[PDB]
Amino acid sequence: WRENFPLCGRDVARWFPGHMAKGLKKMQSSLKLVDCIIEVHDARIPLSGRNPLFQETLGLKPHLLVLNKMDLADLTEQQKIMQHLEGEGLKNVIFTNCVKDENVKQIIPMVTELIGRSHRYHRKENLEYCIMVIGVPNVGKSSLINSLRRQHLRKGKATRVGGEPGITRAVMSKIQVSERPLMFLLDTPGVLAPRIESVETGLKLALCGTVLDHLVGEETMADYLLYTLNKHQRFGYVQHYGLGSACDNVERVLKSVAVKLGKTQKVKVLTGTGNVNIIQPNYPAAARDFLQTFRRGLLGSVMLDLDVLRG
RNA sequence: GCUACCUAAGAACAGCUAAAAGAGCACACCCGUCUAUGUAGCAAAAUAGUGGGAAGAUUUAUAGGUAGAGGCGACAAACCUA
RNA sequence: GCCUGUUUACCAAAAACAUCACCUCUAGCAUCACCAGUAUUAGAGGCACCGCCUGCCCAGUGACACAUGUUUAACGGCCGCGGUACCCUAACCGUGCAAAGGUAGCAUAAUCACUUGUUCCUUAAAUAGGGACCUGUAUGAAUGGCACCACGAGGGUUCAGCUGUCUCUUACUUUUAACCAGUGAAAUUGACCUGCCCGUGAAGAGGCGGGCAUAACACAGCAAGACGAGAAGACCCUAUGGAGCUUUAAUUUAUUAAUGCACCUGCAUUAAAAAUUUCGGUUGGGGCG
RNA sequence: ACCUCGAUGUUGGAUCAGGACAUCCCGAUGGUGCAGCCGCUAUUAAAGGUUCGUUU
Ligand SMILES: *P(=O)(O)OC[C@H]1O[C@H](n2cnc3c(=O)[nH]c(N)nc32)[C@@H](OC)[C@@H]1OP(=O)(O)OC[C@H]1O[C@@H](n2ccc(=O)[nH]c2=O)[C@H](O)[C@@H]1O
Ligand SMILES: Nc1nc2c(ncn2[C@@H]2O[C@@H](COP(=O)(O)OP(=O)(O)CP(=O)(O)O)[C@@H](O)[C@@H]2O)c(=O)[nH]1
Ligand SMILES: Nc1nc2c(ncn2[C@@H]2O[C@H](COP(=O)(O)OP(=O)(O)CP(=O)(O)O)[C@@H](O)[C@@H]2O)c(=O)[nH]1
Ligand SMILES: [Mg+2]
Ligand SMILES: [Mg+2]
Ligand SMILES: [Mg+2]
Ligand SMILES: [Mg+2]
Ligand SMILES: [Mg+2]
Repeated sequence: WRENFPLCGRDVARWFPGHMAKGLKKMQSSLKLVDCIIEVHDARIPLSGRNPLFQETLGLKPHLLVLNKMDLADLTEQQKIMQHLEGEGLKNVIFTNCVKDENVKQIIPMVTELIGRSHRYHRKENLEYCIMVIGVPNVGKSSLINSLRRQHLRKGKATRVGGEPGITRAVMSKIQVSERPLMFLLDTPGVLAPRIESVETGLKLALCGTVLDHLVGEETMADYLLYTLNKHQRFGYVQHYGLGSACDNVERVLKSVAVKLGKTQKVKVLTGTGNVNIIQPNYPAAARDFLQTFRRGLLGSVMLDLDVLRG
């Protein structure tokens, strides 16, 4: 740990493919079949960047927030997470975990009276509550369909689940979720943003895996773990990957893990005499494997919002 | 007499790494992933390269068996003389 | 998707089918499959190796009720210190002192008498109970979901190299080519002495109208037109034209399987297997009359 | 529902582009709330030109 991040004109990365451009006009074509809107985010990013569009555009149905990924999260400061959301205007938040289905039972109260607290306009006679989940990629929207299908319908899996952003393609059909009070979920492709706030807020959202690692950079994401595992005093990468004691240079930490994993690469280096090939430790493969252990949870439960928690 | 499966009694499977592996590399063999040529063609489905398997749920010679309201089928509602 | 395998000979090799393992169903048995077998077997299937946990459709009173824990109980070694002994070897006395203790009530698995159920009489409404008696009151289950260790001519993504893929093509060689010689097809083809522009027209003209152009013929290229050639468009519709398949469509039960007034045979009932025949007209995309 | 169901093949792309001008640039002018620079608009002009990538 030396100081903060020298971004030095890093510039925001931007990924807006045909998923979110086409999805938005198929999401906005279907607000007559929606009784509630579910916001699903990472618990690593509750406050800093949620979404530019989704907050103020969608106001007709009331909001409920589902901050998923609570197993890789420390909630000693749960009291003030509510504080920044209460001051925003966001009232109810349900933190969920989706391997033991922890606190996933508790939402099934908290949707039923919420539609009852408000008006329904057209669907005054319908007993079937068709509700919609929307959000940025890779946060827990498709697993929320399958966890809620598991513990209430006791039926099974209805949506493809496996960790890489963008392998669900478009707006699919309805999915039965429960028999006790009836409720249908609509699955959406993850609309992230046309523009992503600032540069620092861009990397906080890019770190959880919601964007491909190519447009941002594997070693660019690699140094930002060293910002958040050394300045937070959460030195939790030194019992799995303990190199000598602890380091803050991205050059040194990608060195020693490549020895421990046995990584080799053959790179055309460009010296002044000509093009020669030198065998090097595989710095992208070291930047890959250092990022996967972060997402598995074998590096420590971290908050990414300590920079905005200061004050 | 093709083909699908079966019966009878037969045959084939180098070298290499490993040891009793429906193991790995790889011939002979079997199959046909991709490309190109070919499209009245060499061929009513082939050639050249690249590929999958190649001691096994393998491949194959010979003789027999099941026949159409049927046979046979590791279901492609495939195959039963184009 | 577990894997090796398997499949549409001739447009699909796959994520499909198969696969151990697991689960459900049927069968207590001989001489022609199963099988010269016998429930750890055989058949019919489902799912896909192994791995992980979710509680249960015995209705009552009251008592049985476990360590673990709680209901709650005494005394002394090494050594330290103050003294009395005294060349010394070092002693003696008076003390301080850790752990060590597990009677025994009690939420609390062990298993059962009791309006409690059967049956039968009064009302001839159930007056609302009298009885007669007693039901070893059969082990209290057993099904869904998750899950990457390898593997893959599977579907995506990526690091690095690499190379005419590309920027931007070039050179050469062979085949082809063109020409000379020999042999010699095929689709195609109303007749054509077969131009361009604008207009026209069955709505896109070589042929019609008004202009324009125009000696005649070979050879090599080109692919804009001849709605170019090949195959009575696979999409849409029609036919009281077919066929495959499925049923809770109609008509049937001869046929097999059961019983009826040992098998056979003759008439009935309930099923299984099927057989035969059709699927009006008017809006078809409807946001589902 | 007019031509074609005795076959008029389906978007973009590659290649080659022919044309219109209702002009995006270059050229020539009128007006400006046109100081200069940038512009805005109109007239005139089709000779020439109109890039390379990321994303299924
Ligand atoms: P990649 O090379 O990006 O894929 C190319 C795509 O071509 C498609 N396509 C061919 N012909 C089409 C057509 O007549 N009409 C459409 N709408 N698309 C056509 C196309 O879609 C089928 C391809 O990409 P994908 O299949 O991956 O889907 C993206 C596709 O979605 C459409 N879209 C995106 C965003 C938005 O705001 N509106 C849209 O309509 C685009 O067509 C886009 O290509
Ligand atoms: N180590 C670990 N992994 C988890 C945990 N929970 C979820 N995962 C992982 O994340 C899951 C993937 O989530 P998924 O909904 O498929 O994300 P996605 O990549 O955006 C897929 P799609 O594009 O279809 O929406 C699984 O791959 C895997 O179980 C956890 O508690 N621990
Ligand atoms: N560690 C952990 N991760 C979880 C848990 N639950 C959900 N996740 C994660 O949530 C992520 C999935 O988000 P996802 O539902 O796929 O977002 P999406 O919008 O559908 C992606 P797309 O853009 O394609 O639409 C995954 O990285 C992973 O499953 C959990 O209990 N633990
Ligand atoms: Mg099938
Ligand atoms: Mg009639
Ligand atoms: Mg009608
Ligand atoms: Mg037609
Ligand atoms: Mg014709």
